[PDB]
Amino acid sequence: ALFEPTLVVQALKEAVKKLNPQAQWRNPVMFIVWIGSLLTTCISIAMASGAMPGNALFSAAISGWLWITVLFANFAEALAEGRSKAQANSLKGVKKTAFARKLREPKYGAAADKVPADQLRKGDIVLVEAGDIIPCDGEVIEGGASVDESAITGESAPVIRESGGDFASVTGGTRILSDWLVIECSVNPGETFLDRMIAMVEGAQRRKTPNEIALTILLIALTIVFLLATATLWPFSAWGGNAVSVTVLVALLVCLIPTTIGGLLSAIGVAGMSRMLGANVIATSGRAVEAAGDVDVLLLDKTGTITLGNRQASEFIPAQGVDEKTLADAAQLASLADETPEGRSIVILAKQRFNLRERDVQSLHATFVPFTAQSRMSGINIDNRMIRKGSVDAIRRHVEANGGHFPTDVDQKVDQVARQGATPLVVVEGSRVLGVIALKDIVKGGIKERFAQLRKMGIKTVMITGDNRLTAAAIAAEAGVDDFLAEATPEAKLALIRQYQAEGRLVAMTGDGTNDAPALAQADVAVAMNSGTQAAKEAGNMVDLDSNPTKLIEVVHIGKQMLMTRGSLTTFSIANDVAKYFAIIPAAFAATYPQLNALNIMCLHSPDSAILSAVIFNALIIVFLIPLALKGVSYKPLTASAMLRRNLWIYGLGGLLVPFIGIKVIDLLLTVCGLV
Amino acid sequence: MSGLRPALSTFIFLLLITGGVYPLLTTVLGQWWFPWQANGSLIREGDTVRGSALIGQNFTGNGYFHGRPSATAEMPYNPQASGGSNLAVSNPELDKLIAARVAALRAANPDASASVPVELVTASASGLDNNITPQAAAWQIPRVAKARNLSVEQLTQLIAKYSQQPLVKYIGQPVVNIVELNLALDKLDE
Amino acid sequence: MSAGVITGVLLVFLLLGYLVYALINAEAF
Amino acid sequence: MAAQGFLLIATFLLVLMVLARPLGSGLARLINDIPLPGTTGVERVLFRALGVSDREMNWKQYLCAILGLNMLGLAVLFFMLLGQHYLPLNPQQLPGLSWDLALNTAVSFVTNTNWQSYSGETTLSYFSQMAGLTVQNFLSAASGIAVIFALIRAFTRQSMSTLGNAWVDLLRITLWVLVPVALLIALFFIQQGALQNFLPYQAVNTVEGAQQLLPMGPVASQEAIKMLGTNGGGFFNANSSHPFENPTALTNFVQMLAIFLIPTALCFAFGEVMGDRRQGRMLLWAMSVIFVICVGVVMWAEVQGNPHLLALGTDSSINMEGKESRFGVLVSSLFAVVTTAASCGAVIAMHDSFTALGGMVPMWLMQIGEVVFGGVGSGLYGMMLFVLLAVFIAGLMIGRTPEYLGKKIDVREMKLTALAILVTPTLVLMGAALAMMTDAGRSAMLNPGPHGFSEVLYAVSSAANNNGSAFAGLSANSPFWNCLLAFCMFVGRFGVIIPVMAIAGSLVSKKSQAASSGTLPTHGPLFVGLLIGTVLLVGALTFIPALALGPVAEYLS
Ligand SMILES: CCCCCCCCCCCCCCCCCC(=O)OC[C@H](COP(=O)([O-])OCC(O)COP(=O)([O-])OC[C@@H](COC(=O)CCCCCCCCCCCCCCCCC)OC(=O)CCCCCCCCCCCCCCCCC)OC(=O)CCCCCCCCCCCCCCCCC
Ligand SMILES: CCCCCCCCCCCCCCCCCC(=O)OC[C@H](COP(=O)([O-])OCC(O)COP(=O)([O-])OC[C@@H](COC(=O)CCCCCCCCCCCCCCCCC)OC(=O)CCCCCCCCCCCCCCCCC)OC(=O)CCCCCCCCCCCCCCCCC
Ligand code: VO4
Ligand SMILES: [K+]
Ligand SMILES: [K+]
Ligand SMILES: [K+]
Ligand SMILES: [K+]
Ligand SMILES: [K+]
Ligand SMILES: [K+]
Ligand SMILES: [K+]
Ligand SMILES: [K+]
Ligand SMILES: [K+]
Repeated sequence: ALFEPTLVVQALKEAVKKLNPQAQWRNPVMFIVWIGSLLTTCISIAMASGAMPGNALFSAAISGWLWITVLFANFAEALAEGRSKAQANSLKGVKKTAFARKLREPKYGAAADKVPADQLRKGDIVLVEAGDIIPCDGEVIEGGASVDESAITGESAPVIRESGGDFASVTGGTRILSDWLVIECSVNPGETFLDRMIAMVEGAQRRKTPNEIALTILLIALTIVFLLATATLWPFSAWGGNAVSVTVLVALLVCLIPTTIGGLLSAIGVAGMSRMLGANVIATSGRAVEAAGDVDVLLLDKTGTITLGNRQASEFIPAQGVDEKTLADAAQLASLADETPEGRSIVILAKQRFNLRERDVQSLHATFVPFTAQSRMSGINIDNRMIRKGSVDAIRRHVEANGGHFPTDVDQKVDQVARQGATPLVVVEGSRVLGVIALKDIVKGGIKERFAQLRKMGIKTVMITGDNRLTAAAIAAEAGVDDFLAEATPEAKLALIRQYQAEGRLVAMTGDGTNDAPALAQADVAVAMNSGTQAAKEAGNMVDLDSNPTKLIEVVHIGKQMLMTRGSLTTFSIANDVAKYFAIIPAAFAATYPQLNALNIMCLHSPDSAILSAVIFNALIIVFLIPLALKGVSYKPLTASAMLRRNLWIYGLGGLLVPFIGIKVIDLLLTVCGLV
Repeated sequence: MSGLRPALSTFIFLLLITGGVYPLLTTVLGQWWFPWQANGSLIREGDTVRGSALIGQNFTGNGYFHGRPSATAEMPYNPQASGGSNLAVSNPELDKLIAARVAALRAANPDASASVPVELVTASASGLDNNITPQAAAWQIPRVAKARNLSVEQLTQLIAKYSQQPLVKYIGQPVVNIVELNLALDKLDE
Repeated sequence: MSAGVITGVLLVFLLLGYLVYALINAEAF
Repeated sequence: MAAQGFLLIATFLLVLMVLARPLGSGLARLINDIPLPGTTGVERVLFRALGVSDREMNWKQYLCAILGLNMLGLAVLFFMLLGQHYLPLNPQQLPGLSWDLALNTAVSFVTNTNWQSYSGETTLSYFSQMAGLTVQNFLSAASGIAVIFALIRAFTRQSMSTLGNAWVDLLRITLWVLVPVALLIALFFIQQGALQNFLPYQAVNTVEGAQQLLPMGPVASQEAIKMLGTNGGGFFNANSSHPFENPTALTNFVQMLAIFLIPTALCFAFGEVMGDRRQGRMLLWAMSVIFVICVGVVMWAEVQGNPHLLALGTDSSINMEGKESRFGVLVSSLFAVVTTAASCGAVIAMHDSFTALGGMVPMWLMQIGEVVFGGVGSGLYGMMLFVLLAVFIAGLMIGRTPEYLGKKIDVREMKLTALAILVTPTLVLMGAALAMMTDAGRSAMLNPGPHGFSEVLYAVSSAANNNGSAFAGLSANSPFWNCLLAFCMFVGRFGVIIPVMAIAGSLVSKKSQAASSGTLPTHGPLFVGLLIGTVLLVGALTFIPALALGPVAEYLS
């Protein structure tokens, strides 16, 4: 939902006010900042009243900027949680106050209840019409309709739900476009998919990840040494004749402790979970996402699918005398039964070229043939036409089986498509071929370049296909995978997982979830494809909504991006304190030891201006690093040492250098404004 | 009471070894191999000691080579109280003491150079310093020569006789043993 | 030594104790 | 001057490396549990006689063994110091020590700190100096090397639950490393002018007719293990400026080599036991770079010494105040940095008479954790804690869960690493704060201005970091000072030893994965610079305000 839009920024500035200590003591660094802010505000009120002599305006400005720092730290977490919950609120925008219709008999034509009751128990029978909303998750008893799964996929695409097979599984939040279905209720409200996604977006940082725990341990230790130095600085400076003012002490304490990473840690975690959920990968917690960054080998899965999912439809090619609209309609109608990402991408190309959208099921009287691994086909028999879609050799065997011969007009087209390298698919309708379609690569750099980058980063890639060795070698050569496994059994898969886990590696595997359940249980990071959500998310093995075998690449990249964002902002927060010392120490000891003005390498105006500039920079660096925490770090896939060198050059030297420039320009603004 | 017996056993064994075998063997080997070095480097004639060869004494006479200042307790060159004056650079007491030592050295050496050596005006780390550099010892040649009625070449060759140097010039400094030089000056009066 | 000094000392002691307790129990924080 | 200093540093590092390579191999053999050649059989019958036998025990029993031996030694030394006038070898008829002085001396000699608040030559008898202090000089060094042996064994072993026999480790270390090397060093010192007699104090007829009472006693036996174990507990009030302890530049060079012998050999042994010598070379390169930079800075600050000497009528401006004339200002600066970074209390120059800039870097090397060639393992595990912090930061910076030598690091190990990092600056800061809020702590002061606060900070850093080097102008013989310093040494030893052994017990039970292309290389110039940067940066962000109020203020003035 863009970056910082005013329709939600103000709505979460209403929610920044978590300033009560009951919601602040869970974060120790900002509870320290909150305690220091309260102390400085109380002593500034005392100074203004006349309890002790002092400026009573510089201290008030210091307290106000400390409160502004706490507000900015809460604002980062508020933006992260709002961006996490925005898509769930949009899902609940059509779910709340919706027309839910419930029947009285399981058959069609029965009396219907016009009451939107959300207390539907097991065995409850509901019916929906065209342009309606499903009440909850369930199984379709009978019927056939075009359902748009946009509410849970994030992109609009029609699917077919019908009785029989694996197509009798419809969820709640998605709308129904074309026809009527009757649905038996399968789960109680409370464990449904929409409630589980709501609990995902509101159950942020309930179970803290071990990386966040250890980083919190580091931040607590840094806060402890900084608090010890700042607190013991008062008896050290009392020997010089006059003591350091405690407002200066609290300001130096807040400027020293890592408030940047200390305020942006929860923002990093929630934004990383939002990036996970925006890629249509659903995990119970961030522990598996972080463990995906620790893996040394990736085990892919392309049984039941064509290619690795990186190739998707881009263009439609008529053969001869065939309308492109008719060819796209036939391909879309054949790819309704194809749940594989290529079969979905045919529908995306058809709707982006002609906007077919809604179809009709009962008037067609069509029987759907689901996609199978052994046939590599996805067809549909509408009345009598044998509409089928599959690979070129599969269609060649199909026309060798039937009486119609394969025409020789499309040999030039299939050779041309192979010449640009896209894999070709052929649609056949009874005995004729109306066109050959191309599946262009989606990755801009190339899937071979992506796998080479992952090999450079130290993660091996293993592609399991369950096919012949002639096809497997070609698929591995076109994809760029390091090694391939063919004719795979679950026992051999488990043996491969164990022998890769034995030699000091962590194995991440995608799979079906039901057909690959022991392998996914043995693997440390598990992703399920084409799996039932209610019977999958309770067991684990993180749900992939697109069923794309290459989603593990994005999961690994997002987890590593989270880890690198945390490390880079920790390095920035630690490195800022050198310039914080160079700004505050001559300002703090300007009267106790007046010879200490030689350490003022920056030509700052007054000690009050220097301390105020340091506090203003500490407040403003959090806002200046909100976009970096929300979007992650723009990391380049290289080796480990080269990545460490590049990140050190960007962030450690940056946090060494730019606080000097920031404090100097803030003091320049203060001098030209005349505040000091 | 479980591991108490091996703990007490190894503690008693290590205590008796490291406190009554290693020092006993070290003492026996030292007294066997290096007498006059394990016994204090004492200078003996007539069965009467006149000082160790390493310690150094407070020389205030006109005919003797003055050592570094000491600033020990209850006595200038007190071997019972080691440790020099722990006066920092910023301490004005150190500046007062150094100014007094410079004035006293310029009064004692009127025919020498006006720039006194640093070792003769700054107190050592321990007050029991028997060593000065050959430059600082050669700075005070004319006063000792006038007091002892000897010659500059004779004092220079005596200093070069009683000057010891390290194996390489950077692990230390060339030094002059003050005590045996002053007993040599006493022996040269006959 | 003084009332303000001893209140500052006890406040620093409570802050250090809270941070030490947060470091020991870091999963709950 | 600069060329002579560079030659001195280069030859010191060269002789140190070529001396500590075979001792590194021998210490690696001691870690790997293979007995030394020619020692087995005798070692077997000695272990059977002592009843230690074969007790392969875990980290809890190892830590209980170390703490039990340390408390037994503390009780024995405390009662010996209280009852030293009821014991033989007391020719001066010295009385028994007071309760505070005896407690402070016992804690400082058991916790490998070796703080001499008294004057030993007029405080201690020969039997006390030989049987409590030398025995604790052996025992604290053996305990530190045994703890770092346990840490190296924990990093090496795969999925075990035990850590080796602590008594076997202590007996092997003391019998085959600490005794014969110090015997050779002591006999070299007796070949030079050091003392190994037991005679009463010699009355001296001074040439002018004055009287001198030379303290003559078993000096070289205590001096050798003082230098070898990085103890720093001198026989006399002068720690190593006294000519009966350091009579020759050759003696001082052997002293410096003995000070750095055990840390360099322990790093070499670590690199040999884990099978990758580049891992030990990483630590050696980091310590060597920081050490060379600190020696050069202190050498320059001491060459450009007192600026008032030129105005007061001196030909040279070198800070020869509080420095022995047998040694150069360069040699005094080098020895200052060597013992001050190596957790050794020995001084050949008075550190209180140093320049402000030349005394800032010593107390900074103290306050960073005494990790630059520090201690007999006592700073090696501190460097290991800094390596754990550095691999945590670098693993997060590259995007992987952190691991050192293939062993993953988790919440418990990071908690204990953070606590072990936290223990000693906490002790420094609250000890100095308690010292500077009390007239009993501010009445021990000798130099006015910020140098007095520098003295207080140096003394509390000596107690907490187990160094024992003293800004000797402080009169730390008060009961309050003795109790505060004893508390600081006790916590700074046994609140760092305990979490290191807890990390060892948490790391024995982990598999070490094989290194891959994505595995972070923990050697090379990048990781050496990263370790140097994180040690320097942690020390700076902890201790810039104290140095600014002390030595920086004294420098500027
Ligand atoms: C004045 C220059 C300032 C810097 C001095 C640099 C000194 C060494 C330079 C070498 C670095 C470049 C080599 C690239 C190869 C890459 C492989 C690698 O990492 O190995 C490196 C290099 C080579 O080891 P290797 O042969 O690959 O090891 C395989 C062995 O099987 C395993 O056995 P091992 O590792 O235990 O022992 C190896 C040994 C086999 O054992 C023996 O045969 C016994 C000999 C003992 C070891 C040798 C003595 C080392 C003394 C070093 C210090 C002396 C001078 C220091 C100057 C201080 C003043 C600035 O083989 C050798 O003889 C080593 C050859 C190289 C040492 C040269 C001798 C000293 C001359 C100094 C000038 C050289 C300048 C070259 C370029 C400068 C680059 C910055 O290792 C070393 O550095 C020496 C090993 C022992 C010391 C451990 C490290 C301590 C740190 C060194 C001191 C640094 C001073 C502080 C820096 C100042 C900046 C502020
Ligand atoms: C603030 C952050 C901003 C900057 C950070 C990033 C800086 C990186 C500089 C990048 C520029 C060049 C890029 C191209 C690299 C190609 C060179 C190469 O082959 O790789 C070498 C190296 C990669 O190391 P590696 O891959 O881990 O090595 C594993 C090897 O398998 C095993 O390697 P090996 O052991 O076989 O070594 C062979 C060879 C490898 O190199 C070569 O092939 C030689 C030809 C290329 C020369 C480059 C390296 C040679 C020595 C470095 C000189 C350091 C001076 C500084 C200049 C920086 C630019 C080089 O090296 C030697 O010849 C020497 C052998 C002895 C090994 C140890 C020597 C220690 C070096 C002296 C101390 C290090 C710096 C101390 C200052 C501390 C900073 C506070 O890349 C570098 O150039 C790194 C230089 C390190 C200098 C600065 C490091 C600062 C790190 C951050 C400090 C702040 C901490 C933050 C904490 C905050 C949170 C608490
Ligand atoms: O693609 V599979 O890992 O189910 O053989
Ligand atoms: K820390
Ligand atoms: K900061
Ligand atoms: K020590
Ligand atoms: K000492
Ligand atoms: K520290
Ligand atoms: K430390
Ligand atoms: K320490
Ligand atoms: K220690
Ligand atoms: K710290």
